[PDB]
Amino acid sequence: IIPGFGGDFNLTLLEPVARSAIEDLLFDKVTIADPGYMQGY
Amino acid sequence: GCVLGLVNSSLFVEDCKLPLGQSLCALPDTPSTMRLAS
Repeated sequence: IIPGFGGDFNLTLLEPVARSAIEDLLFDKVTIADPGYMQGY
Repeated sequence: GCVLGLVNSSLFVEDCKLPLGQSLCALPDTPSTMRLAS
């Protein structure tokens, strides 16, 4: 995967650098309260 | 040993050492023969 992956075709599915922008945004707009493992206690 | 949670056994064994594993947690595979976290 290269940052200019599909030239004339803008792709927001790339990795910001690992959880591409659309994945991150999808996880943000959902309301989840997961316990930080190593820290939940 | 608290990579994901505190575990009381030898850890940080050779990184690339879990192609397949018991899978104690999300990441570590616990290959014994101890020698967990890989």
